[PDB]
Amino acid sequence: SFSLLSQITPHQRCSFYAQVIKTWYSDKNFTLYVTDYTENELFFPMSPYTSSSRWRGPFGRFSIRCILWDEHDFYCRNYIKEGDYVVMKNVRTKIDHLGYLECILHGDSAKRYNMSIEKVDSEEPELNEIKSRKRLYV
DNA sequence: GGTTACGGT
Repeated sequence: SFSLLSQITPHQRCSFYAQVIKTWYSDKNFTLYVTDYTENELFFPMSPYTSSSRWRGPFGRFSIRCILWDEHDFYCRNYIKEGDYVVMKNVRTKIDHLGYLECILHGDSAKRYNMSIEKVDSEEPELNEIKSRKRLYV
């Protein structure tokens, strides 16, 4: 089933709709920061006071970092863009060394876990709640 | 498999 981001907990498999806020590519992986405009106590409290950040919101504990490895990296790195909506299915969660939630997509060549990430056209009704909540923070 | 809310590649 699908969860809101406020509902996810560490060390589980989950699926959710979200909007991509930030992407970062490296030679090791591809990173997404995603939000569905619901709060989670385990998310990093994003500060509006940072000098010179390119982040424009949401602020506080409203976004989660996703680390994409292997085929997930190679597929998304020149495809998923900031602002895109995505549906992420059967991804894994963890807690990092500092105690924050993170989402991980490990390579799965064996096709054991049926993981996926795909773009969702902005017009899809599955995104209505994300859009209605975003209005609260603009 | 990586480190820390940036950097803006």
